[PDB]
Amino acid sequence: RPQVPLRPM
Amino acid sequence: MIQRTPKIQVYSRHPAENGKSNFLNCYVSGFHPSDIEVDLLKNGERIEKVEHSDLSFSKDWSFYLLYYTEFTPTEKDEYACRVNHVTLSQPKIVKWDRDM
Amino acid sequence: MGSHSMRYFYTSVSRPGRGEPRFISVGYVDDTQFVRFDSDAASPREEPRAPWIEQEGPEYWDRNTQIYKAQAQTDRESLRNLRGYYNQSEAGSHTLQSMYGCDVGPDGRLLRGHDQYAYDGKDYIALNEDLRSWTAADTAAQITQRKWEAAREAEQRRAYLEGECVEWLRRYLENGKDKLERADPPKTHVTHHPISDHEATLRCWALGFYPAEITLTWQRDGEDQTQDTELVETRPAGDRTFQKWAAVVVPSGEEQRYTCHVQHEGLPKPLTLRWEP
Repeated sequence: RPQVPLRPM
Repeated sequence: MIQRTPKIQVYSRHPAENGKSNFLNCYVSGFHPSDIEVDLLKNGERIEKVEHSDLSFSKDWSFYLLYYTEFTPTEKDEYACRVNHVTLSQPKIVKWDRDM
Repeated sequence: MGSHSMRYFYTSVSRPGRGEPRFISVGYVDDTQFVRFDSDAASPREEPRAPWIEQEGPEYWDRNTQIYKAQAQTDRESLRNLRGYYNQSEAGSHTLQSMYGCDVGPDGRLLRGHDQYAYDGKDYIALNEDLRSWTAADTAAQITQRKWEAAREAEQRRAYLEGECVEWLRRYLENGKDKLERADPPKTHVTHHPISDHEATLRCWALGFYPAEITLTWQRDGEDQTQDTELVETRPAGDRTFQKWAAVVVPSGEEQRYTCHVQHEGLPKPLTLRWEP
């Protein structure tokens, strides 16, 4: 299962 | 370069045997950016039922892809892969050698 | 070494003036691709690429689809912020790549976590192995580092790599166990390839093996022939196995002083094989 997206760059 | 030119191998899935079902494979690897043009040719003409794998990349960040199609070799049917990418002057062409 | 890995590989590519960046994901256990996602599909959803992930039900697929749809939007913001940091024009196509995952040992526990990024094919920023700090490639990636340190985002990454990644991989190994925990040894042979009464190529083949890691080498009475070997890089058969060969031009008449040597995790004992006339 992929990781929940974090803050953008 | 921050654009690497694709390496190209053409090969069959199984050791060829004329008049026997196989898959013709064109493996392109080591390229950046990800836009690329691959055709498989028979006697110089474009094969239409061609599939490729999902786009992936190596630890050096360079992309790779396998293009493939069902086929049935014959004693001198001439198969090849034609590849265009922004790092090339013109399309690159690799003949299928059944011994490689 | 009873050891395993899970990795997700993301590529986002912008295409200014032509609608939003394209987002593509693939997922691997060891060398087996098992999931994909493509934002350009007519209905973008995560899809099975191996038969053993199908046993997860529709809720699993929905959840991951939501993840990917959200990641796509996040990578678009990123692309926008990157173009700014490098002072690039609005018209060019750019690439943001992500790779992350875990390595675990036979005990199932975490050996190493990974989470890092590339802009336009070059290292940008990576989570260090302590999972608590970052390495930034240049002053633009320090701008990102400052944001992610202010937010303590490495804590959230750590939680995923130590806590989630590890348990999902175990789950997948348990679903896929006869295909993921089994090595397929190379079927092998040596072909004779005479160029004249001048020369002769002994090409050595290893076909149909899994995983991809292998060693093929030649000898001359014992001595490694590194200089005088042509080796193809290892390549997919397209059935989830791999191939490689190694060739060597040998003076015509001296062929049977030469021995190909195959090492791969699928064989109890290394192979020392020869040409069969």
